[PDB]
Amino acid sequence: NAVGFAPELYCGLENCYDVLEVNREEFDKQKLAKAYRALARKHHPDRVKNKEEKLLAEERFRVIATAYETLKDDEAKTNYDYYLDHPDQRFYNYYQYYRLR
Ligand SMILES: [Cl-]
Repeated sequence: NAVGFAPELYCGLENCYDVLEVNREEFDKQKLAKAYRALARKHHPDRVKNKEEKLLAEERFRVIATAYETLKDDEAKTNYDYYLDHPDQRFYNYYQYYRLR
């Protein structure tokens, strides 16, 4: 439930698993990498000609890359899953996010 999310953490008001169209319950790193590479290709700014559309592509690309960075790193993913599961533990979740970075 994205009402429990903080805009400044992780994928903001999207769930990073949803961003990459991967399933938390059927997760593995092979599937995650394939999903990232396909969506990164799709949203890459080289694929569009004009300056304004390239900015819009970069905007989305940033989210795709954040989702992959969060889920591919074992420690970040453990922190992320805890955050999803414990939205009321605000200080702890913020601390773990910023500590890792
Ligand atoms: Cl957001």
